[PDB]
Amino acid sequence: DLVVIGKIVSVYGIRGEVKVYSFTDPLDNLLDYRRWTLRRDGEIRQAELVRGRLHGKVLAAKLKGLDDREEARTFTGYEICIPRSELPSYYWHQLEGLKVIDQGRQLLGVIDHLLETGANDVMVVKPCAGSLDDRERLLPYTGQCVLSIDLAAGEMRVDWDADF
Amino acid sequence: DLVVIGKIVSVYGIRGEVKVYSFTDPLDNLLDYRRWTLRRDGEIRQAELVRGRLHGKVLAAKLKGLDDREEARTFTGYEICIPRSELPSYYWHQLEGLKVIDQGRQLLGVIDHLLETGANDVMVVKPCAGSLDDRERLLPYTGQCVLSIDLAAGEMRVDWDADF
Repeated sequence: DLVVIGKIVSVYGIRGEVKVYSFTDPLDNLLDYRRWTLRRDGEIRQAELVRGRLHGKVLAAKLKGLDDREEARTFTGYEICIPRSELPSYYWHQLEGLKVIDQGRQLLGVIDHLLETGANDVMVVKPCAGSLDDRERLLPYTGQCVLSIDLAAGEMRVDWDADF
Repeated sequence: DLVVIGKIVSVYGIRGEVKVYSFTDPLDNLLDYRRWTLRRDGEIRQAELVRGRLHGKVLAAKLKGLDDREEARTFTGYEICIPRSELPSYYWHQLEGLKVIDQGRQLLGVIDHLLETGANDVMVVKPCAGSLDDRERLLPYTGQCVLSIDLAAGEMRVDWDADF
């Protein structure tokens, strides 16, 4: 009952961080799991996430006791796993009213409501008085799109083309 | 029990087609539903899809008896709905071995297997002898990514940045 939330694919920098693709929704949610079960070719192994951040749409992660680029190379190809049970088992109504802001810092609007679609949920983004324009938009609730959600601040960071 | 599979957002051309965002996975799967239940501001209404196609990541759709741009404008803002029950209620093993080809026609590889992630499933794309390069890739199984799947042909069309 191990599910895969990301994968270590290269190194980042020379002080031992690794480059990681994330499979979580929001994208940055991977950084909320301190205890990484790494698995490669049925070789299992444990790691602790000290800290990390996004660089575009990939992540850089600092693992405890991994302090140079050369040891870090050897982490390439490890799936980052966790027990099924450690997943939540958000509400739609918690996302309503969040300001939606694209990677260029443009305010696209506020989430008015969500739609069930038979695949990913869609967020209906309504323009407001400070919005970039007048257009309603419909964004998929996935990590390719939703990068970060801060409920306390009322903000969401997304990767989305405002022309689209 | 109506779910929303897409939305009519503008007109396309002058012969009465409409421009449609799709919420289906694969993106083009919307074109497989002939009978559209259109809903706007709790005003319900029925439409028949004659034919359509993708233009980039939006669709153009021809509806029966909608034959000029000016009537078509009045369709703007209709959600395209279907009964919950008309959704399938693919197998992972059916996607294995499909050739994965990006919007520029580059062969990224074949799907080796799929991963359960706690959010969208991920496709592990392995390079083969005709692949663009040597790199394994990990693509999200969503409509933002998967545009078209043809099992009989053994091909899948995706929107994905091969540099990523």
